[PDB]
Amino acid sequence: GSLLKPARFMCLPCGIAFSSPSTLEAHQAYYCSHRI
Amino acid sequence: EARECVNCGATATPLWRRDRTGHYLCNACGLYHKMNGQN
Ligand SMILES: [Zn+2]
Ligand SMILES: [Zn+2]
Repeated sequence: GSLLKPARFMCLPCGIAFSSPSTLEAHQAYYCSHRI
Repeated sequence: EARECVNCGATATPLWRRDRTGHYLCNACGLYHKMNGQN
């Protein structure tokens, strides 16, 4: 059910798109606030 | 162009530095991860 796996590699609020989901993790831990 | 920065997105960095986790950072954001010590 649901989605589980993220098929999106581009932040909506930020507007910065990535080519590697591995780095997107660090992006969402800094750019889209220092969230954990 | 080269890679996608996770902190600024500036691809016009003189060099890229990879963090211990395996991420690609620039000379600015990458330096922060080193100097700050923490994440
Ligand atoms: Zn983001
Ligand atoms: Zn950077």
